[PDB]
Amino acid sequence: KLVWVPSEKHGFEAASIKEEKGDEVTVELQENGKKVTLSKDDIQKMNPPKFSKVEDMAELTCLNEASVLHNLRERYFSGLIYTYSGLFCVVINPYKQLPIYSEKIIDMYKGKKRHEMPPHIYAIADTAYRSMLQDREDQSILCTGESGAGKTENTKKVIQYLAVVASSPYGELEKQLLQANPILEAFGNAKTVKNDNSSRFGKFIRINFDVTGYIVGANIETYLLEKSRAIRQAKDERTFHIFYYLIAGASEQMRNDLLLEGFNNYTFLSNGHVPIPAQQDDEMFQETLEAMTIMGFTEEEQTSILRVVSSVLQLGNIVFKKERNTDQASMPDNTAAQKVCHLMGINVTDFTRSILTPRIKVGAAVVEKAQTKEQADFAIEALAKAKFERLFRWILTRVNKALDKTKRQGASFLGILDIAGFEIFEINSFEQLCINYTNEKLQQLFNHTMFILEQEEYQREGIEWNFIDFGLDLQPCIELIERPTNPPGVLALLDEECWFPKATDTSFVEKLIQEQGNHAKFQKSDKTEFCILHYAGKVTYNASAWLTKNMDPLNDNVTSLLNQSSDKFVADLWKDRTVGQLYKEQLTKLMTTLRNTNPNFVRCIIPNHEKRAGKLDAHLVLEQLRCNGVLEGIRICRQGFPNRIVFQEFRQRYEILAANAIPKGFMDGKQACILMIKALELDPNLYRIGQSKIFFRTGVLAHLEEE
Ligand SMILES: CN(C(=O)NCc1cccc(F)c1Cl)[C@H](COC(=O)Nc1cc2ccccc2cn1)C[C@@H](O)CO
Ligand SMILES: Nc1ncnc2c1ncn2[C@@H]1O[C@H](COP(=O)(O)OP(=O)(O)O)[C@@H](O)[C@H]1O
Ligand SMILES: [Mg+2]
Repeated sequence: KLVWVPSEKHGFEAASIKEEKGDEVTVELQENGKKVTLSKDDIQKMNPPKFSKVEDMAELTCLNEASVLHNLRERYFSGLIYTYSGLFCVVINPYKQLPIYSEKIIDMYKGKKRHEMPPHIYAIADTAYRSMLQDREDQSILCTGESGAGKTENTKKVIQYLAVVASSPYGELEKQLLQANPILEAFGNAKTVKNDNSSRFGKFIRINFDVTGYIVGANIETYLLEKSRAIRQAKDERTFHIFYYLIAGASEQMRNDLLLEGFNNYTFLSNGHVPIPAQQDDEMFQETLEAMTIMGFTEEEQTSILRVVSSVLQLGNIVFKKERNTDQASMPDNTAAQKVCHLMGINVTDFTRSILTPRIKVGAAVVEKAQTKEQADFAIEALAKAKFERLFRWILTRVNKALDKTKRQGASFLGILDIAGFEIFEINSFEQLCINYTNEKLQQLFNHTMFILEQEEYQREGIEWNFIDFGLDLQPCIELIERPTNPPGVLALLDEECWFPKATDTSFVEKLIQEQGNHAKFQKSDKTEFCILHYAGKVTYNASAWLTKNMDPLNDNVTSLLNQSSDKFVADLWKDRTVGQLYKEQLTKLMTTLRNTNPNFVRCIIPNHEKRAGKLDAHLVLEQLRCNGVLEGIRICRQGFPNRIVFQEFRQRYEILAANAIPKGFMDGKQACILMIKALELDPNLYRIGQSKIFFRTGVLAHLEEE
């Protein structure tokens, strides 16, 4: 008489019913005999043992959070990370290597229907691929989840799968495609508390095909590079990989050429050398040079890149003091400035004059004011950030030029999306507002997609669709952020506070409270703080330095020197309105791309916060299924007809417990079923007859596996 009950340890737990009393129930925990008294409302029905480790949970005959968790947990400990759940897929990071990604296995999935194999990322990629050919439509695979859940690893498996089955030992273009992420990760990833290879940018990879299905080219867009990581890092964390690769792996020749000087010598490396376990930075340096070489980067190109990486570190070694009894910046030591100008190809005394005494065009004459130590420090830091962002964008453009070399744009594409999930931190700033905004758009596309798929299924069968679009809940919160006028949203207000002469951050928070103080998803929280109610939680924002972040100011004098650098590469980097405005445009264009594809969702789940293999943290998993919408899904299909079965199938399964309903001889499938149902005296509120299937409530079909 086993049942599921809430457990503070395990999330849910097996228990046997021992006593009832109206709405009360007394139960016996199956693990330790302990007695527990609950409301009948807290009890969840258990599925029969024939569904153990079921590969598609839509097949479950009792849809509830407890039964879902159990199935995911059971498969996981048998080393089975992939599970289907009706209209989307779920993946629990194993935190160890599995024998499931070989060349053999790739060939086994070629051509297969999702349900003819065990669930795998390969099968999502293959089915998306066949649909591209068969329907002449563009496809997308979206990989989502917390830091460390496994989005980047699954993205890379879809690339390596496609480069194998849609090739035209690989061939030049596919060899280069498989090198793109190794290059981008060296420059865009960093060791973080949650992930030793954290993506500090979002990316969307477009792969282009023929009418025939042959890979013809590819293109990559990146989003939200964490520029500021180049300047300072939190406890236990590293900057981008490339800085440790170069310092640890440079030849003696290179060490000299690029004025390199070791781990403890760089203000921009906050924690000096910190190791990544099971990787050595010198070996990694070698993999990264090899990848750039396969990509077609000339030796001089590779060296110019590394010269820039080095100069970013040098900028950080400049020190400004003040003149006696003033605030005016002075540069008593000259050495850092000399080394960096050497690497940047400009003139150290013009560079100095630019930082300390900028000429400012101001109409009625040219003001040449001296800068405070605070001002010169900010300028140098803005410059190192801008310098590195430009370097990443340059590497991205040249990766793209090597990958779109054939000038053929193909017939179709398959896009792969790899962007950070919704996460709440101790501090939530402008960059988190943008990430959390992006996930409002993405989660809405998900609710909407499920909505359209359901509505079409109901339409083709008769029955009876009375829900409004599932994605509409997210609209008020989206509108609070992105609305131009009427009431202007957070972004628009920011953009306006920026053209205000004597505005502060807190000035902005106050105008916000004024115009959105009573918006449904707003809440006043400290004087730069405010809250927004997102799909997955209340988030506290701190608006400190947002005015500056929206504007992203640089010293235009030194910027001008670098535009005329005597080094051709640095010159190219510097070959040339708000940060909020620009990002909104980037996100508008991405959503437009996605809405015009057939999307496949891959929900990545992190098992624990300790990077451990074979340990599942129940409440951590449940919280993640909540952010995803997986639990809204269970609730919504609970209020519907979760079990749906074709006539022919209903016949040859329950003719056992209903043999005498159907007379001997041929009969139409709907006819036979109607008889089987009348022969069941089933309450007409618990089923619906469709064109090809019967639609059952939960868990009407469970009731029949016995009685
Ligand atoms: C019945 N169903 C299942 O797949 N049920 C298992 C299941 C559902 C949800 C979370 C889960 F974990 C699991 Cl095991 C298929 C279609 O039902 C949906 O999937 N809508 C849906 C709506 C949502 C609305 C908002 C947010 C998320 C949503 C997710 N999803 C259709 C099947 O008959 C065919 O395979
Ligand atoms: N399918 C997998 N097989 C083996 N290891 C994995 C798998 N998925 C994730 N990992 C491990 O977890 C780490 C973090 O995964 P990653 O995909 O980088 O996270 P994110 O979702 O933040 O991109 C990886 O470095 C890898 O060690
Ligand atoms: Mg990643």
